Amino acid sequence: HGVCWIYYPDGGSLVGEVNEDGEMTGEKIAYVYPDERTALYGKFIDGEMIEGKLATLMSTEEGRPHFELMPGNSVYHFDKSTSSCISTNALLPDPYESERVYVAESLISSAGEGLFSKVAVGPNTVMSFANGVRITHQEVDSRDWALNGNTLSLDEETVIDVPEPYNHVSKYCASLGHKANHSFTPNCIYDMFVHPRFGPIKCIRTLRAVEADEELTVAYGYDHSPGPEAPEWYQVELKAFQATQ
Amino acid sequence: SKSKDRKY
Ligand SMILES: Nc1ncnc2c1ncn2[C@@H]1O[C@H](CSCC[C@H](N)C(=O)O)[C@@H](O)[C@H]1O
Ligand SMILES: [Co+2]
Ligand SMILES: [Co+2]
Ligand SMILES: [Co+2]
Repeated sequence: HGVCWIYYPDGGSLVGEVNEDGEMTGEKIAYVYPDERTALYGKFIDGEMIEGKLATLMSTEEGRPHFELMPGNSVYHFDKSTSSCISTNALLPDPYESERVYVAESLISSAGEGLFSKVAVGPNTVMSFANGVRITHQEVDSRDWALNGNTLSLDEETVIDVPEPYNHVSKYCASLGHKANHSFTPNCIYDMFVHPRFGPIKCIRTLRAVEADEELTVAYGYDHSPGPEAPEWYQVELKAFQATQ
Repeated sequence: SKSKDRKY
């Protein structure tokens, strides 16, 4: 008759009445995003989202969440990428991310598109998700920088990539974290994230308060002394950065 | 490595 909440270190959670084995299995289980307000509510099996409908957590009473479903028939399911498939719904945006960021021309000279905040937020705020296909460090390291513009290390075994043509928002917009540009004085960091649709990925989290329409940047963190193993635009920027220092 | 954010 009790309700359990299981928080990941990133601040998202699963919440529901667990079954006899103590598992998050039922028709009224929910994933709640780190705002503690946006939720995906519905059928889960042992914590895996089978059919989560978009909802708002309106209140909690005696620990029990009370949700209101959002209009539309916005449904989501566990859909972890493979080495060759990025998403079964590449054009279906994440509903939490879509309230917080948008893509526009970067303010950084010659840097293409960038990722911007839609609203003012405080420090430590998860803004965007970095999802992609899952490939090995051997594949990435053994190949040309021209092909490695979007590669993000996930852990010691996996690199997340957004290969052509999925680097265009008209072909892939389920997540947008690959759109953040590099800065040596960034306002955001990459952090681990466990996502109910994307699985184990990284997110973009603010280090400080950010205003609406501010460009979000992260330090790409290439090895500076393996000179730097990095693209030339970064090597140039590193020298300039080191100079002002 | 030719990827972002590796733990060295
Ligand atoms: N500080 C910086 N200076 C110049 N180019 C940058 C940069 N940070 C990122 N980039 C560019 O962005 C690429 C990484 S993906 C970042 C989003 C990209 N600007 C896009 O339009 O899809 C890099 O290959 C480089 O082209
Ligand atoms: Co569908
Ligand atoms: Co486009
Ligand atoms: Co270059």
